[PDB]
Amino acid sequence: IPAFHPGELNVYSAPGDVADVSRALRLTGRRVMLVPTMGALHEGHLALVRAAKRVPGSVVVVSIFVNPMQFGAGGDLDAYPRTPDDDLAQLRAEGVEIAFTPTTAAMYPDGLRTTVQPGPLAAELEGGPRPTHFAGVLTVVLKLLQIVRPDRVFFGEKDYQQLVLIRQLVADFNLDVAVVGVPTVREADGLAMSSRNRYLDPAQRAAAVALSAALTAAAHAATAGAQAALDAARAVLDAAPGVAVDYLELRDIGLGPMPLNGSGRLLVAARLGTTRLLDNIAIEIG
Amino acid sequence: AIPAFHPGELNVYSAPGDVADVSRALRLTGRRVMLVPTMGALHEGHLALVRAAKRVPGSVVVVSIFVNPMQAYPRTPDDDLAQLRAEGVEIAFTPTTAAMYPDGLRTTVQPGPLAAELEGGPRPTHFAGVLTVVLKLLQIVRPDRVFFGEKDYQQLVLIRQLVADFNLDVAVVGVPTVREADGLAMSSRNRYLDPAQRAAAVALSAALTAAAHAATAGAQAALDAARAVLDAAPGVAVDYLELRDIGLGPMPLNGSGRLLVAARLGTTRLLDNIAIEIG
Ligand SMILES: CC(C)(C)[C@@H](O)C(=O)NS(=O)(=O)OC[C@H]1O[C@@H](n2cnc3c(N)ncnc32)[C@H](O)[C@@H]1O
Ligand SMILES: CC(C)(C)[C@@H](O)C(=O)NS(=O)(=O)OC[C@H]1O[C@@H](n2cnc3c(N)ncnc32)[C@H](O)[C@@H]1O
Repeated sequence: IPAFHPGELNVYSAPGDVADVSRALRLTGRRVMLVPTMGALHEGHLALVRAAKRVPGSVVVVSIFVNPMQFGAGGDLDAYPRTPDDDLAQLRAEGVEIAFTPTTAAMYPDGLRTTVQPGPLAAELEGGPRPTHFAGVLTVVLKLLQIVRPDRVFFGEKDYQQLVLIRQLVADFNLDVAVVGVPTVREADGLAMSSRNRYLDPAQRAAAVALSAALTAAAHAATAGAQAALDAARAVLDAAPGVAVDYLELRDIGLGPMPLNGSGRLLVAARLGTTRLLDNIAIEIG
Repeated sequence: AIPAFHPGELNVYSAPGDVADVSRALRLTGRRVMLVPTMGALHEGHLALVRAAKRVPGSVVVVSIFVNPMQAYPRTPDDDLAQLRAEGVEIAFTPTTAAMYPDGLRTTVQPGPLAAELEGGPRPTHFAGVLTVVLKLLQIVRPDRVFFGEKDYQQLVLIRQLVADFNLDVAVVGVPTVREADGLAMSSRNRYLDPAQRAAAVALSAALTAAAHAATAGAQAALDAARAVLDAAPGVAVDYLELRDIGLGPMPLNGSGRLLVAARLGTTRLLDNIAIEIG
């Protein structure tokens, strides 16, 4: 056990350090909350932090780790935004007591050896062109969960497929953690907050409102049925200058091997220049 | 409410949630939870693991009995439970397949490359099944220590890889192989051997022990000694005979290693392995 000062941000890099502190905290009755991130923190991440913080007796651990395993080769890893100074400043301002900032060597001392193989969902949507991406995500989240052993772990609805996959991980491996989904944080015009939004120039930023406009239009059109919802979204995306749609799909809420009934999720991915944006929304049919 | 637990009696649980709750409750009361994963049909080899678990001060012993479809096998539940009662084991965990896999096979563990080697030759998905079910059992029971036999050495090493790679907070304890009077490693498969096969089967252990003593003369002497012993036996189809380092990487020039053999006698496949010190 190393030093933990309450009411202050404590930064630990060694997995053993945070594990020891987490264990000590949990044994004195504090409930440990985990918020996994890759840093470059914005208000969307802070929504998860605040959700963690309101759990009574909670101590909040925010992990910051840009996980190489979930990146495909081709510059994405090097290009991921890194603003560590701002990140830690934001955590202090939010009254977070623990930041976990491990090294790549500490997380992957043996390279890729034992890993998590996700179910068939990982091959679809985001995983279509990136068939190893979610194995990266599930592997690192499993490790983080084992290191920190939180009572609850927090994920954004922003990455809805990721959230679904984490619930599968938790169910399928009998993990003793509650997964808390947190609603998507949006800019004033509807644009879902993302560390990638910084790559939109003013014109592309203008056009990007089309993703959330399309989804919200769909959600209201859905009283008229699925075809109406999808065609409303398509019309909006089609009206938008320089938006190239990768996919627009309406699925059951579990995204799994079940047909759409009363409750669905509409998911979109689109490119604005080289920037790929995602958004999704709850859809109720009829 | 925590499920009923009767100290000093064998308490049997089939629901994962029940064993999980009892385990958590017990650890809070100052017990150290010991897990011994098995597939039932228990013999003295399995009981050696039980006895290792039992001697830890403060122990409560959890023996799981579960035939993992992912990795007909003998099934004697009444008899198994009686053996555990006779050993003073307080918890048996006996889940159904549906309880262990309520959503079928979905998220699984993918082992590292060692899983494709040795036993993974004939059964390239076997260790994925093993690591998946062991990970689940570890998360359900959350033991302080988990016990595995040196009998399945490759399994044991792979479980150490699992634990290190996923940052699992459990100590893995390897338990020495229990052997019949002539050296044959104990296994439920031994009873399938006919008299001539059973007599020939002694060559696996004889070959390994000969090798371990021949090892003062170096690695090649150790291997040649083992091959000679196996070559003296009729009807023993050697699948592999390999000297590796203790983590089953390539054998160093000197130091500690493991010699592993597998062979087929008729339709029965037998395994054995032994510690080797080179020079
Ligand atoms: C292995 C990790 C799970 C750490 C990685 O894959 C990851 O997603 N990293 S992340 O830094 O991009 O996001 C961290 C968490 O913040 C969530 N998040 C992001 N933007 C928003 C938003 N606008 N509103 C609500 N929630 C949001 C996101 O869904 C995720 O759960
Ligand atoms: C997923 C499981 C780990 C439950 C499964 O793969 C398995 O190995 N099941 S098992 O019933 O075949 O073995 C249970 C345990 O007993 C151990 N074992 C068996 N025979 C001996 C022996 N003769 N001497 C010492 N130890 C022995 C074996 O290595 C394993 O750790």
